[PDB]
Amino acid sequence: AEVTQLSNGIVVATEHNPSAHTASVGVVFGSGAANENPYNNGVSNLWKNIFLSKENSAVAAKEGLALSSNISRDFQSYIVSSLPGSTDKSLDFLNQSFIQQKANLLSSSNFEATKKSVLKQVQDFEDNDHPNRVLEHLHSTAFQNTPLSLPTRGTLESLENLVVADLESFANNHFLNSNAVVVGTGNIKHEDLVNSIESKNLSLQTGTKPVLKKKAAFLGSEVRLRDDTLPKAWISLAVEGEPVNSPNYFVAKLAAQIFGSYNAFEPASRLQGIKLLDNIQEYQLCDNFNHFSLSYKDSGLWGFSTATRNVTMIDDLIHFTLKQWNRLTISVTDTEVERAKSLLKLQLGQLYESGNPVNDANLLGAEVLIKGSKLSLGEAFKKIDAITVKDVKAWAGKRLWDQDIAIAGTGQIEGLLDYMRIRSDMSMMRW
Amino acid sequence: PEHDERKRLGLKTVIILSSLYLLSIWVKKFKWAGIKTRKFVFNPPKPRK
Ligand SMILES: CCCCCCCCCCCO[C@@H]1O[C@H](CO)[C@@H](O[C@H]2O[C@H](CO)[C@@H](O)[C@H](O)[C@H]2O)[C@H](O)[C@H]1O
Repeated sequence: AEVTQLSNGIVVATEHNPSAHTASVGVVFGSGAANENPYNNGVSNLWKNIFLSKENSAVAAKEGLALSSNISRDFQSYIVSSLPGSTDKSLDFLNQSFIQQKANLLSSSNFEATKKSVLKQVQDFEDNDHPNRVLEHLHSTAFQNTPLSLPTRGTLESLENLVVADLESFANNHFLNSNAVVVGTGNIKHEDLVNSIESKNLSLQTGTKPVLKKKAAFLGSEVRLRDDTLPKAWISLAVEGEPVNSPNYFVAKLAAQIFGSYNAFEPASRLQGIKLLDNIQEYQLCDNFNHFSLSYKDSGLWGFSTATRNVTMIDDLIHFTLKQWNRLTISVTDTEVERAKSLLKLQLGQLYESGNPVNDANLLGAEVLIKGSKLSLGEAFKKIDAITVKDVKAWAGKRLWDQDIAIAGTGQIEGLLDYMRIRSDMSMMRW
Repeated sequence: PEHDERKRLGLKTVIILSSLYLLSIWVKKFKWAGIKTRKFVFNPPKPRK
């Protein structure tokens, strides 16, 4: 009823949900793509896929279990889902995969087949997923030569050069008890899980701490992947944002909610209380846009992504959007701040109070790894309601006004002006 | 008869203009720094279109 957190060597964290009809048990490691290098980039993604390999999944399915794995920038997860009663069967599989097995999943035929699978996977993403590919390039240029610049799926070049040894090296260096948290969500009790874990013994690399490196840094820059054969222009643009556990974490998320998301083809989306919408609908400057406040351990990105077929008016799209951002520093109104509060609460509620145990597992593990605990919506909502117009203006004057930007784009971006023209729009002339 | 005053104004004028000229060069270089150090890479597209 408040999320329990116990440690006996292995940190166990659970979140009991009485309305849930299933249960998820897994392990979340405090290491992701941000802990790789340009040459082993994609190793985590390769691990995810061998864990989700047919051999491993068939074994789990026979037991009535479903496997899930997510590779993020700061973390990595491996979850098993089952009925509330088969919760102990999940632990056995989990125990087996990360303690008993090794040479079973890393066999020549399984590794090569899995490698070939992720290779075609990544190739398709880079070849067809334009909005996400652009967002990945935003991170790449914004944090270039820094941990946060590496794509989570890895790069084709490094992927084709990866061997079983690379996987093992990463596992020995990151899949450690000191860098992990065993999570339990859905319909399960803490005692049931802690005792079932405390039932077994061993340690498997005890006291071993993960590798350390240099911190993430934001660099005003841009990467342009022009492709005149594509039907649209896809653009992502952002300034240095807030890291997780930043004092302005919510103020930044609220600022992003002010401008929000938009889908020109959805009737209700066109009626939102967003001033930018009055400027962009007259000549239909875009098909959609979405503002974000991405937060990581060392840094973050605040900005937006947009897609448009109006290739001759991209300059107006960017101009109007950045002119609106200017407003956060000098003229954002009370009702805009109040509307943002309500919608932010709804966003967080939908994110944290989702009816999915695997989602809760990922969120719970990631947070307890970073701050040792998980913040409740009750506390989050209180912080949000305390945000004032002066807080937004103070934050904007620091993060937005006359600040460097990172830009990424693909498709028909001839109309996207030079860096300086876009950068100049981060402020307004004053007397 | 304007000789003395003309030369005096000339000193003021050349000093201000020389400074403006040097200042403008520096300002120009800054505004162009992004374009000047710009880098391009070519990866021949896959034959399909
Ligand atoms: C015809 C001969 C007449 C020549 C007269 C010379 C004109 C001089 C104009 C000087 C300054 O005009 C001034 O310019 C600076 C930018 O340099 C503007 O600054 C604006 O952009 C800068 C740079 O992104 C921001 O830091 C600043 O917060 C913002 O207000 C300022 O608001 C404006 O008031």
